[PDB]
Amino acid sequence: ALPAAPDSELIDLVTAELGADWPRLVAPVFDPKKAVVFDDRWASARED
Amino acid sequence: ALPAAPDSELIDLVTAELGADWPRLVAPVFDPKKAVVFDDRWASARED
Amino acid sequence: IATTSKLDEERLAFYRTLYRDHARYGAALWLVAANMASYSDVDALVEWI
Repeated sequence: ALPAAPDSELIDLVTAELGADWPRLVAPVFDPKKAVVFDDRWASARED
Repeated sequence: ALPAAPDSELIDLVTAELGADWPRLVAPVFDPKKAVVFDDRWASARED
Repeated sequence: IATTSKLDEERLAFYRTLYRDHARYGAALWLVAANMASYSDVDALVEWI
């Protein structure tokens, strides 16, 4: 209960000042391992 | 350490998205019992 | 009904002298310390007024 009090406080001021959906609406999703390249035109050209 | 971890991430994205001084710059100070009235003009008029 | 960042001795004296120097008719200077960068304080201020 000692750090849960200031943590709860921070939760309530981010709720009142910004909103209850701020963590979701702001959470990061970037990951460099999930990038995709699409530079295969020659095979597509042959299939076309 | 079970809620301190998500709370730590909360502090981290508050620092990254807003700043490390957001709780200070946003914290409330209003208290209805600390107001002051200054409507004593007659006594000031006599002293003047 | 004016607000200020903080209420201490110096601002108290300044505002007291301001009223006693400029007041007229039935003037009344309400005064409360509030944060203008906090929606909670804005809500409290409007519900107090």
